[PDB]
Amino acid sequence: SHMEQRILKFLEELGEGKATTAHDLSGKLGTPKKEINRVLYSLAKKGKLQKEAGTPPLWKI
Amino acid sequence: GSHMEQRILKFLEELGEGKATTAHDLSGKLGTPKKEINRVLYSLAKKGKLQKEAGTPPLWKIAV
Amino acid sequence: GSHMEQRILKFLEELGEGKATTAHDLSGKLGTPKKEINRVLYSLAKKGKLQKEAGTPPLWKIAV
Amino acid sequence: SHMEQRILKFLEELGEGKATTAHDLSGKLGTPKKEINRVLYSLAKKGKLQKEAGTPPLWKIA
DNA sequence: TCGCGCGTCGCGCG
DNA sequence: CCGCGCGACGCGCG
Repeated sequence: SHMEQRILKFLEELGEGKATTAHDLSGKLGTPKKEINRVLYSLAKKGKLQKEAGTPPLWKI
Repeated sequence: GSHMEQRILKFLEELGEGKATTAHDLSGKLGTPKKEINRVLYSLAKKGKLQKEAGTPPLWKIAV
Repeated sequence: GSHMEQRILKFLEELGEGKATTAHDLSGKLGTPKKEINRVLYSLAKKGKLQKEAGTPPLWKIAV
Repeated sequence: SHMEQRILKFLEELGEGKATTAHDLSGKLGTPKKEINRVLYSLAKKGKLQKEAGTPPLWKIA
């Protein structure tokens, strides 16, 4: 998918143990946050992304 | 100056030259409430160290 | 807006006294998206016009 | 709500065509101004209070 | 033209 | 124990 790959490549250009927030990616890609989270949690359903607790939640691998 | 000032200053510097960011962003990356960040941000602008461009939210960068 | 506020308040009136209904129910009866239904519900609660009871889903009744 | 009554009764005692400021209500009632305003704008939500422009804004009963 | 109310928001939910 | 309202907000204020 489109958002899926954008979000993946971005994370790789951040680091391995590095994680970011949805809101961050929302402004770093100019796409609505409700949308980022939708694709974030979706990528989780595929084992491509790992979510780590917090408010807001953090996203990596 | 204080701890918060130095912290925010080194942060903005390590972004480039004509780069900017928001209080919200700093609040998250410094693990500090946003009211405090804004307290220091506007204070630094009063010392000519920081420059603020309009917007909602406002953007912040090093003063030229 | 204050249109829905009436459609709902009126629907809640006929519901009797002390009888609470859900947002999902209203969504059907009023042919309105649950989201807009909830927006107005929580808004009215703030206006002290509506009272909300715990549960899943939450129940809604005329306040006081 | 506990505050809403206090503020209302005061604006009732004030007068119909009369308007006071949040900064004043804060002083009379001994309530931090933030709370006064917090309630003021809330009461304006419920159509109980009417706000008319100015710096500071003026407040009266609907 | 100090006006200020302002809290959190975590939300992924189909 | 799907609960979801969620956007307004720019706020720094002594």
